[PDB]
Amino acid sequence: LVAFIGGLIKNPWKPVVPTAEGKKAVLWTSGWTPRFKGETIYLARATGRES
Amino acid sequence: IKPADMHRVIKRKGQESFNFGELFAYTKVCSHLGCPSSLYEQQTYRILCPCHQ
Amino acid sequence: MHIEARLFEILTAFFALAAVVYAVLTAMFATGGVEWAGTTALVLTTGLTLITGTFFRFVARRLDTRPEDYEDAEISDGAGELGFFAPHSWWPILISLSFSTAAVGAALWLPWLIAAGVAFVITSVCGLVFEYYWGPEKH
Amino acid sequence: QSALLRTGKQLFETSCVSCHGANLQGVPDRGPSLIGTGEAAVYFQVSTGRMPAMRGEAQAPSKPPHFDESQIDALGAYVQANGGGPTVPRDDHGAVAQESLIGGDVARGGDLFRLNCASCHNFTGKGGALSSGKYAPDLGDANPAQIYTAMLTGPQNMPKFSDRQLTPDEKRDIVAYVRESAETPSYGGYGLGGFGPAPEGMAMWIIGMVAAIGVAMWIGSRA
Amino acid sequence: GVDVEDVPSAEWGWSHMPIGVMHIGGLLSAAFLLVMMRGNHVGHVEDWFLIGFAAVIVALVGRNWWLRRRGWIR
Amino acid sequence: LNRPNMVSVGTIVWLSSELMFFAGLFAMYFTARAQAGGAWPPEPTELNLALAVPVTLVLIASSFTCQMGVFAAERGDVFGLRRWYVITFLMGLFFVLGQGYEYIHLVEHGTTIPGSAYGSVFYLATGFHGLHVIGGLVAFVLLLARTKMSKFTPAQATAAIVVSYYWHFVDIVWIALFATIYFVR
Amino acid sequence: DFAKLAAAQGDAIDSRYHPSAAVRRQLNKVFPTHWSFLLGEIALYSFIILLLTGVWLTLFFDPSMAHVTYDGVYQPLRGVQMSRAYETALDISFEVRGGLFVRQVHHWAALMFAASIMVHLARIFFTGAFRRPREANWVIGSLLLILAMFEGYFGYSLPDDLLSGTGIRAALSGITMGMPVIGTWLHWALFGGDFPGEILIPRLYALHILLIPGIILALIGAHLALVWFQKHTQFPGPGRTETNVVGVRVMPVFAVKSGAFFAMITGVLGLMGGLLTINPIWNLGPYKPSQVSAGSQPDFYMMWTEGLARLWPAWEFYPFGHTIPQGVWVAVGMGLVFALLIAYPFIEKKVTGDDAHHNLLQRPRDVPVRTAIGSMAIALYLLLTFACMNDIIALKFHISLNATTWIGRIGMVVLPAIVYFVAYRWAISLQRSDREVLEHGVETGIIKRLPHGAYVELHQPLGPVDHPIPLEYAGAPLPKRMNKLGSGGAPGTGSFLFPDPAVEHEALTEAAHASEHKSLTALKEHQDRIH
Ligand SMILES: CCCCCCCCCCCCCCCC(=O)O[C@H](COC(=O)CCCCCCC[C@@H](C)CCCCCCCCC)COP(=O)(O)O[C@H]1[C@H](O)[C@H](O)[C@@H](O)[C@@H](O)[C@@H]1O
Ligand SMILES: CC(C)=CCC/C(C)=C/CC/C(C)=C/CC/C(C)=C/CC/C(C)=C/CC/C(C)=C/CC/C(C)=C/CC1=C(C)C(=O)c2ccccc2C1=O
Ligand code: HEC
Ligand code: HEC
Ligand code: HEM
Ligand code: FES
Repeated sequence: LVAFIGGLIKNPWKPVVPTAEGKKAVLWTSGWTPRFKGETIYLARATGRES
Repeated sequence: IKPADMHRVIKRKGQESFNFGELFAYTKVCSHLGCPSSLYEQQTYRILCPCHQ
Repeated sequence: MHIEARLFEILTAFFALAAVVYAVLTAMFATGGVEWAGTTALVLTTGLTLITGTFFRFVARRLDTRPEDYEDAEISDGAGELGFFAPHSWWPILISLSFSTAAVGAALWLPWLIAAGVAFVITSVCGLVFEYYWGPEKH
Repeated sequence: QSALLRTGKQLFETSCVSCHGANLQGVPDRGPSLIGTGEAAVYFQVSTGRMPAMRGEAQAPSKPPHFDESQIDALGAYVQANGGGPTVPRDDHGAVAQESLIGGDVARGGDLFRLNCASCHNFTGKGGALSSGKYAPDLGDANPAQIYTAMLTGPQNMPKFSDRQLTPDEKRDIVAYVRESAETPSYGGYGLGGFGPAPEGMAMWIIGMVAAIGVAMWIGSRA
Repeated sequence: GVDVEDVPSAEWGWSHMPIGVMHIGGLLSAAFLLVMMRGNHVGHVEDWFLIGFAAVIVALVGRNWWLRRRGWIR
Repeated sequence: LNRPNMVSVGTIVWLSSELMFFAGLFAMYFTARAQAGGAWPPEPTELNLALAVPVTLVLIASSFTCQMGVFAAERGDVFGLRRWYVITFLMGLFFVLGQGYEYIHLVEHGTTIPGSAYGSVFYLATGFHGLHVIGGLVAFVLLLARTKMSKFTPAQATAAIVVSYYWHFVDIVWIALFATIYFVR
Repeated sequence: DFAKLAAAQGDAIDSRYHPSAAVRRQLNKVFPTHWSFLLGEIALYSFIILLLTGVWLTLFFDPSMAHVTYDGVYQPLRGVQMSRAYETALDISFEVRGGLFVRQVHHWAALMFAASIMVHLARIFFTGAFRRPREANWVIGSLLLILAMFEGYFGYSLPDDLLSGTGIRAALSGITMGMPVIGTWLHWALFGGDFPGEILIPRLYALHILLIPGIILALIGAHLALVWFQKHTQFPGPGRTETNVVGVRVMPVFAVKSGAFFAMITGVLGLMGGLLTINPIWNLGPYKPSQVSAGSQPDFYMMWTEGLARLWPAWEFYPFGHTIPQGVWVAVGMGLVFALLIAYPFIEKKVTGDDAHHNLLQRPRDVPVRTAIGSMAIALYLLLTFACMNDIIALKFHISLNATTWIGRIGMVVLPAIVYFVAYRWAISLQRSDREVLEHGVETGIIKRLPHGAYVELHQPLGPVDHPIPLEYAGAPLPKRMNKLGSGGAPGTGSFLFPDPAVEHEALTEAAHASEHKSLTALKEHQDRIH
């Protein structure tokens, strides 16, 4: 049973997302999280179209 | 926000300086179950999530 | 049954006189000629009373006196069988609910609800009309 | 135009002053100010028939227009000249462009509608409910200029889509998608109102299940 | 818990619920309607609707309990 | 047979009330005929008096057949009643189809309920009469089914009599409305 | 020519497998002919449709979350970036002849499957067929109901469109994520990570075409095996007893009836799949986390869940550094409901102490408490279902959204109590009507005025008269109209337009009357002898 279910068990808190403060869990981060301590993140509208 | 209503803005502790004048930015993810709370009623300034109202 | 008829053509006579008087008094001495709404309604009120009175008069021309139309009648004269009166039925409430569904569908203009209410009306009227005529199940 | 402005003023003074103040500044607790709204706002309010209103409530509903096209143009000219703001796109002959507003790209109009608009009506603009008595109406019976001016001047609880937030080509794409979705027949059969699983379940319970139970009653026996 | 005079077909199936279940059910329903006044809403019309319905439920339970306690209702 | 039949008298009084309903519709029509100014019907309305006469004649024929079916049902012959009422049902259906066809041809020629006041009154009155005709057709179908489902008692004959009463009221109202619309104009 | 072939085939079959005794036992099995005993069969037949169409849909569906550009035939989505599952669903709807028809027949069959399972559950619950020895069969049925609900959920989640993707994100992600201790672990076991992952659709496809269908197939097999070898229940009647089954044998009445019902159900499903549109995916577009629609409702068998989440009032808990969100309530809600559905026979067995073998069903009026509870549960389910649809109700019927929300909130308390009270009184009143009929006789609707002025109604006694001797209630339905006892007579035989000669009418009517007397006499002799 352990060798069966164990392939599905994933730690949700394994730091996998880069951040200007190291590696952090997915649920703690989004695309707005800066990644090199001074990153310019623009608020971009979706034109719904190339670019 | 229309300036004629900017006096009505009450600001959260620790976020008093997150707006740039009349422009506020919030998440488009409902805090209940993650649906896009994407119904902006301007005359009531109400953000509405259609998944569970 | 002469009394009921006679009442109806009395109403007919008065209604016809009033309708003609209204038509004449509006054709001349009114602002825009005949009024065309009171006149129509009064003429067809005359028609309503006329139809009812004429049918009752044709019934009275074809009827020997009943106990209830006969003074000095004795209860024993009226003895016998009266007819069929429904002992119980729950179809009227269903017919009313169906017509209410249709009315709501046509108040808030929803053609699908109108069609559903109309189908429900046909079904409940069928149930009411067929209630004492459905035979025993075949099996 | 002097005649046009005078006709607009003589229409406004007998249809709008009781709520808008007779100098286009609002009546305190009847109506808002009318400075800056412009010809586009006037056209969308009157040509839709929403305006004049009659009751102060959660939302003013759409009605048959209370004037004609020329009178709507006169009122738009009046409110525009007294204030100043957005205008309706005109055509080569002085009217408002209807076919010219129909955009080419309908996939892009659909993407823009789903990102900006479908959140309040639905996927195909069939309408949706709002917080307190308000709602976003069904878009089917609205000509292109009304759609364009509703985007351009958000009336009430509609976000305002300026010409730089939604460019004219984007607005025309959205207009094209809305008209296409209104005018497209359902392919799978009878579209059950275009709302999804709710009419589908009602149809199953009232047609499929009713017919199935009736057939079972026919085949089976009582007692 | 019932007689043939009250429920004719009593021998045929489950036909009685103890009145305690109904009384505590009414009290709990009233408590739920009351506790729904704590939450997130600006307006207070719904609070008065909840109070009115809770009052009706408590009045019904109180009358039923009183009449069974005095003997009229059984 | 020394007493009156109450289903008949109830049907008669209710038919008189329905006559009053059509009185309301006639009052709607006559007004706005006097406001047009003589251009009645106004353009682009051109009454198709070549299809309206045939449906009127078919309605009169259906009334005759319905009375013949009443004659059949008065002597207890359920099958003759069924035949005459099926014929009446088919011819009333033809009348409804002709009315719909004239509706279609008129709407195609710019005459609609929102289009004009004449259109408003004309379609209102004629459509309500058509709804009454459709109700009569439903009554015919229900009566035929009831005759199919039980032995033909005098109660069935009474039901057929009152259904024919309703049909006679309907086509008399249509005669009046045809004379008012396509003749007086 | 075929008689010799039949005889030779039967001889070969008997010489090789000797099935004669068993086949004869299965052909002589007696099934009662009540209409409600057909309800379960609907859930069977639709399921078979769900298999058939399902296999068809497996020949064209690619359940990949990989993102591609459409370049299909549907113009209003040309150049739109979508998942591979959405594109293949579009290809089914537009590029395969009859693909739209198969999709719609499949979705309609799913809806009928759910609805017929619900109606069959209502029949089983109100008739008391869950009683001993049929408790495990109720457990199996409840498991089948839950499995069908989740199977349909996964099914319409398969094409990754805006509506189904929004439903996935709301329910299967938000509720799972918020569970107290293992919620995020469950979410990352199921999705393989965060919600907008890459493995969800293939996993749901595998669960939905193979795993859940296999479990449901095995459970339906065990279910029908139990029903077959635990012979069907029956209602109390003339010839009925706890120790017998009265009905028709399998060959040929029951087999032909079941086959014809299958054909008619297939006809209804085909007509609905052709003439009615269901799930027009191409109008919704590909799923995008940044977009949503106003009309966000699942298929109806899940709607109640959303209604619960719409009505429960934002009650959250904050223990030491931890959050227990509102969605947890919803989960518990569902759990409790499912629990309360699985163990109902044992709950009633404990409460009433009734642990006796039961083969004769109960009329719902004879069990007012259980009927009241069932009406209460149905009222609550309907209220939650409509509270799920309160945005559409608000839009179409002019009512504010907050009004429908508060009506639902107050109703989920007030309405079940009113419905319980009304159902209880209504059941007892139906009992009283039965007793009135049994004690005075059927009211014929005929009124006579006696010579002294007495208006009396003619009563038709159902038994002998001394005024009738009052008969004893025997758990069976009673006639209350005289046309149902044969008083309405028979119409003249013919073709609805032309009569047959009176000799044929006499022969047929006399033969039918003789047959009816013979059948009633046979039932009377069997009843008298056995008792
Ligand atoms: C099984 C019977 C089904 C027969 C199907 C067999 C027919 C064969 C071919 C079918 C082809 C499809 C039919 C026409 C193709 C078609 O779809 O036609 C729609 C029309 O729909 C309507 O309303 C018309 C309603 C009249 C239909 C009445 C039948 C409905 C039944 C099925 C409902 C019974 C269940 C009742 C439920 C409740 C009962 C319980 C209380 C467009 O209406 P539209 O005028 O453009 O407005 C819309 C708006 O949503 C909006 O205005 C929008 O702006 C527009 O874009 C358009 O969507
Ligand atoms: C929750 C609540 C209180 C709602 C009240 C709104 C309402 C119906 C008010 C009516 C006024 C009242 C209260 C009248 C009382 C008198 C009575 C008893 C009337 C009975 C008739 C009623 C209540 C009818 C309403 C039935 C009803 C609400 C059904 C649910 C609505 C549903 C499921 C709509 C689904 C549905 C939609 C939305 C379509 O667009 C569509 C388009 C094309 C074909 C089919 C459909 C379809 O089925
Ligand atoms: C009182 C019943 C009013 C009458 C008379 C007129 N208007 Fe109005 N208007 C009124 C309200 C309460 C509102 C805002 C809320 C709403 O339901 O719309 C408005 C709004 C407008 C607007 C839009 C303003 C904006 O910022 O978008 C316009 C352009 C407008 N009103 C014009 C207008 C015209 C032309 C009128 C005469 C036909 C008129 N209003 C009358 C209230 C009332
Ligand atoms: C918030 C919810 C929105 C958003 C994001 C959009 N719309 Fe709509 N809309 C909304 C409301 C409350 C109203 C009512 C207008 C009023 O009460 O004065 C409308 C109206 C429209 C209309 C007019 C429909 C008609 O009168 O026939 C149209 C054509 C329309 N809305 C379209 C539309 C488009 C194209 C949008 C995306 C740019 C869009 N809406 C968004 C509410 C809301
Ligand atoms: C109780 C059994 C089942 C239920 C309730 C059910 C329900 C559904 C529903 C509602 C859909 C949505 C279809 C649409 O919206 O277009 C769906 C999709 C699908 N079903 Fe099923 N299904 C069942 C069994 C099966 C089986 C047994 C198979 C395969 C043998 C299958 C194959 C599919 C496939 C491949 C899809 C996705 C393709 C598409 O959506 O067009 N289903 N299912
Ligand atoms: S996800 Fe927004 S309210 Fe539920």
